[PDB]
Amino acid sequence: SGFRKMAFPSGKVEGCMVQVTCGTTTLNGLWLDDVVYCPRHVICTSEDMLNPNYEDLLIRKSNHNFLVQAGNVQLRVIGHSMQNCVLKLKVDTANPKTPKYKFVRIQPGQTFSVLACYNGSPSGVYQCAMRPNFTIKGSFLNGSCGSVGFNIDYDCVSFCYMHHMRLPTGVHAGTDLEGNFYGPFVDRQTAQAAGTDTTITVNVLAWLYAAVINGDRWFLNRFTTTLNDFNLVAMKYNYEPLTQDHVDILGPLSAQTGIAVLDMCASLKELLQNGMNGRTILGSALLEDEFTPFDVVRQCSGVTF
Amino acid sequence: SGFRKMAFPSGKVEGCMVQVTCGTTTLNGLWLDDVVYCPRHVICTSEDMLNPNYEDLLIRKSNHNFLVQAGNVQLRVIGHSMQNCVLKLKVDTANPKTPKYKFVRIQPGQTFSVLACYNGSPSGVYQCAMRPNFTIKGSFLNGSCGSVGFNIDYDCVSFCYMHHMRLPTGVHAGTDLEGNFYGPFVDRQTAQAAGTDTTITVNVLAWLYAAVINGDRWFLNRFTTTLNDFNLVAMKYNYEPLTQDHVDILGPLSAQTGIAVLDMCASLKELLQNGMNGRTILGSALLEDEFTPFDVVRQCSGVTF
Ligand SMILES: *[C@H](O)[C@H](C[C@@H]1CCNC1=O)NC(=O)[C@H](CC(C)C)NC(=O)OCc1ccccc1
Ligand SMILES: *[C@H](O)[C@H](C[C@@H]1CCNC1=O)NC(=O)[C@H](CC(C)C)NC(=O)OCc1ccccc1
Repeated sequence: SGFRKMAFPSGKVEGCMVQVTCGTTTLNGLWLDDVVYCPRHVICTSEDMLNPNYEDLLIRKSNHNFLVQAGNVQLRVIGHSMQNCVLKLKVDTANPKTPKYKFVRIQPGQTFSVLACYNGSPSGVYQCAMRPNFTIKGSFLNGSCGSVGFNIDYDCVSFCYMHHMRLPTGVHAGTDLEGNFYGPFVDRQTAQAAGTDTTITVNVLAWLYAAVINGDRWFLNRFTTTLNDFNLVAMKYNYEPLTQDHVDILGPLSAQTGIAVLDMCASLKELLQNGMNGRTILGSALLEDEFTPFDVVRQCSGVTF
Repeated sequence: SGFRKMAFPSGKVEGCMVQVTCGTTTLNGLWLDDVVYCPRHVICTSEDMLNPNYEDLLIRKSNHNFLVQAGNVQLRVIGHSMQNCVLKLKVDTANPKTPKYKFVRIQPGQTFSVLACYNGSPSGVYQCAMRPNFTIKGSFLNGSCGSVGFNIDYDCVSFCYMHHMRLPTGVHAGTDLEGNFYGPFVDRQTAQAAGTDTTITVNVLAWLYAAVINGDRWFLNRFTTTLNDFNLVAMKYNYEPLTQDHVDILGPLSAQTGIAVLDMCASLKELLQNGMNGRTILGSALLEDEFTPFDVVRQCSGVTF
């Protein structure tokens, strides 16, 4: 009963968050073993962030110019390197709280939990989808940079995101933990924008399933459709073209509800062409695309860690 | 930038979650010092839960009939008592992870984070409002009972909720940590229902402020109103009557936006009488009442712990 946007528990990552200061610039860092990971723009003055030469800017920096603080304890920096748009600081101490972990580049459409941090302290936790245009719709204020997104598979933390910037639209962009941006973004204060965002069709269908399961069904019709004719309608609404692989992935939900995917696709086409007429689904007056098929299964199968 | 429903970080509470088995019934418990707290219906067979005599049912139970497990470690139960609808098990070990904590009965309209647990393992974290009818709209499956809701004030965990039941509507009911239900609910499988829910007006206004701040303003009109005439309209829409105290509480937001509360009330009346015409606010096609004025300030003032 109930379907909520749910974040993973944040304890494991909470113990990996530190504060990194370089001059006047303070942001957050991720401490795993004897390496702290942070956005490289920590080394920029306010002037620099219009058109920085990070190679040249780091050349003038030494280990002692990096102030890293865990709680009130200061870590000694004993080496530094730049990997893409992230800085790896080698420290004298390995994090005793280092969890089992992995670094994963995540695919668009996929979800993760974000631990929003300021001054190396956890502020709060929310779940996000990597949007098709490689932006995320988060809540990040200044000081949030170096906050990370993650998944937990039983015991293993899979870090997929580190925060670097907001775009004029008020959306957010960042890197994987190897410092490669998701999307065509660069760490400079220039005119930057993301493409057209698409609705993640596979994720909307899954959310429709979650509804049936929770007892919302008004939207169910008496018709079916064909993938191709469904997508003709998808095109016009900026919904992602649905594939056979998608249909396979929804198979578990289809099975547990006894609703064929293409019957649900017919339901969806009606909502796109007819709206929800003031009616709501799982208490949303719009269609939600930020729930993965798996997110739904887990939440409707009570999976823990 | 961005406004998201945000849960507190769950690390501190994660270390207080245990599994409690009594016969065939397993649910979660909260371990603080040498006391584990759990719902008393753990002592019920499936037959018992239609009309249980908890006094009589506990009389037949001994300390050794309670299996409490932290991780894989079993705790020895050395005493038991029933306080309202919660059981306090005294154990041989005090939780070494016991955080600074408090037990608070929360007021309707107020929010908290829930750590959803199964078999004493954290599954995930979400934020909830205590609704005026003293229900919550959560995601709880069987095994979730003994999961708790909490706030964190810097260092102090303020536990306000423990989960016991779902109602036919698919909403949820539970107790404070002294075992007193919120609302007129009882722990039996009987026909039970909550009253009419009201929209938490103060919280909707705050969310409107959060929007302005994030750049959504279409809804702003060229008029004002009076508390009394606003509420005449509130009445009809099952919105909570707004008070002067409410207006005082929104004062900080009013000030930072330069929008008087009563001008915003005029905006609100138009949306109630005219709808949002397919338009959205902070990407919601409806009005959100599950954000406290404070929740907004914190999220728009980047407060941590
Ligand atoms: C790092 O914490 C900060 C977070 C931004 C600040 C406002 N909301 C956020 O998410 N990011 C930056 O300062 C970033 C630094 C560049 C050198 C990558 N600049 C940026 O995000 O530009 C957009 C911006 C808009 C409004 C205020 C500040 C920055
Ligand atoms: C405790 O984990 C369980 C959680 C319920 C089960 C389904 N969704 C939930 O939140 N609560 C109970 O089992 C509770 C026990 C009574 C003796 C208090 N019974 C209950 O919630 O009745 C309603 C119900 C509806 C549908 C399935 C199961 C129970």
